Amino acid sequence: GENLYFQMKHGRVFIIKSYSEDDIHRSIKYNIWCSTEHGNKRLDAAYRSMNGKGPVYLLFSVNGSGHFCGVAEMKSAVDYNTCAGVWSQDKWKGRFDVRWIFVKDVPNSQLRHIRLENNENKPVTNSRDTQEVPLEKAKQVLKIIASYK
Ligand SMILES: O=c1cc(C2CC2)[nH]c(=O)[nH]1
Ligand SMILES: [Cl-]
Repeated sequence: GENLYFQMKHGRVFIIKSYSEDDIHRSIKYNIWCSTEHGNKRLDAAYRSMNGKGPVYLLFSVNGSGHFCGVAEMKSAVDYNTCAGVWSQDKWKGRFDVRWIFVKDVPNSQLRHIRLENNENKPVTNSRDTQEVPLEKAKQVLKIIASYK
C-alpha cells in the first residue's frame, strides 16, 4: 500500500542536539526545553512567525549516541527569565514548553542518506544544535522515524 501522510506546506523543523541524557529524560517528564541563547533566539523566531499556522517540530538526538531519540513539538514562546540550574549543567537561561509526541531510538543509519541542501549537503545526522531542516527533507525524516521498528 502507501503512507502519504507526511507528503503539508506549513511547518518548520529543527534538529536538537543534547550532550546530556539526563536532560532528555527531564524534558520528556516535564515537557520543557532550553537551548543556547542563539538557539533559543532561532526557535523563538520560528515559533512566533508560525502564528500557530503549523507546527514547529524538534528532532532530538544525544551528541555521540548514534541515534535520534524522539520528536517533540514546540508549544510556547521562549521565557528567558526562569529558575536557574534545573538541568544537568548550569549553562542555560530560560525555558519553553514542548510536547513530546514520539519517543524511540532511531539509528543514524536509517537517516544518514537524507542530506540538507541548506547545510552544504551534509547528512541530516551530522547536524549541530538548532540546525533547521528544509520541509521536504523533514517530511522524509518524519516518515522514517514513524516507520522504524
Ligand atoms: O546538552 C544540552 C542540555 C540542554 C538542557 C535543556 C537545557 N539544552 C541543550 O541545548 N543541550
Ligand atoms: Cl523549506
